[PDB]
Amino acid sequence: EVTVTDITANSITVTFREAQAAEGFFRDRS
Amino acid sequence: EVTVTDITANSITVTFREAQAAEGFFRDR
Amino acid sequence: SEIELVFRPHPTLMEKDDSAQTRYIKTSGNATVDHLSKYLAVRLALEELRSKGESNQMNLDTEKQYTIYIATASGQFTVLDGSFSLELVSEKYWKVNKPMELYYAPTK
Amino acid sequence: ASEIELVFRPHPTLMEKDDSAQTRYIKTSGNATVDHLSKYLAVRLALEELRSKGESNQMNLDTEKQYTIYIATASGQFTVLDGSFSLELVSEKYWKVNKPMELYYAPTK
Ligand SMILES: [Zn+2]
Repeated sequence: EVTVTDITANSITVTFREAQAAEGFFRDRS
Repeated sequence: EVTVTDITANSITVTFREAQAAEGFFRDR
Repeated sequence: SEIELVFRPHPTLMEKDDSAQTRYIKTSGNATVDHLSKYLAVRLALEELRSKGESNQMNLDTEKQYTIYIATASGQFTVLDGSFSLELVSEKYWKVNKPMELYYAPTK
Repeated sequence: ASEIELVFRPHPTLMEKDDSAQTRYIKTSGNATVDHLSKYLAVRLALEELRSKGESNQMNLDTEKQYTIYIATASGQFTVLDGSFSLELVSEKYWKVNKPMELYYAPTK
C-alpha cells in the first residue's frame, strides 16, 4: 500500500506518500 | 468514506468499521 | 458486521472542551466491550497524532483507558463489563431493534 | 522537478542496527522542507507503533524523539541538513545525481 500523510511546518502543509518498496512506486529513469 | 481498524483482545482480532453518518452505512431494518 | 453502534461521550463525564462528535460503528456481535474500549483508545490516539501532524507545532508527544456505559431506566448509566460481547449487551440492556447507543468516559 | 523521491533510512552509525527498521520509499514535493521530513518521521513512527499496539494483545497503550536529517555526500561523509532547506535545494546542493535521494535520520541530542 501507499500511506499518505499530511504534515505542517512553518505554516505550510505537505503530503508524504510512502511505500514499502521502490519497484512499482518510483519512476523509471532509464 | 469508511475507516477500517483491526483491534486485538484476548487473542481474538476484531475488525471495526466507522463512518460519519448512519445513512448509507447502517442497514435498513 | 452485524452489530451497529451509535457511540457518544458520556454526557456528564466528558471534558467540556472536547468534541461531542457522535461515531457510527459496525463490527461483529462477538466483539467484546474490551475490544470497543481499546478501539476507541486507538482511534482517538490516531486522530490526535494526525491533528498534531497538521498543526504548526514542531514537537509531538505520547494516554487513557476508557469505561463503556449504556443508559438505563432511569436517568443513569450502567458500566459494562469488559468481557461482555456486544451481542449480549444489545440483548441484555438495549433490547430494541435499533443501532445500539453506548457511551464512553476515561477510566478514573 | 516538482516531485522528489527519497530512500530514507536510519543513520548507519548514529543509530543502533534494528532489523525492525525498514527502508522507507517516499515521494513528496520538492518544496517540502527538511523540517517537514523530520516531523513526518516522528509522526509515522508513532502511527506505526499505535497500529502495532492495536493489533497486539496489549490492552494498555503506552507509547517520542525529535530527529535530525543527514545526507551522505560524494565524499562519503555525512552532512546535517538545515531544517529550512527545501528538498529541491538539498537535491541540487548535496545529492546531484539522477537517482532517488538517499537520506538518513538520527535523534537530535
Ligand atoms: Zn526537483
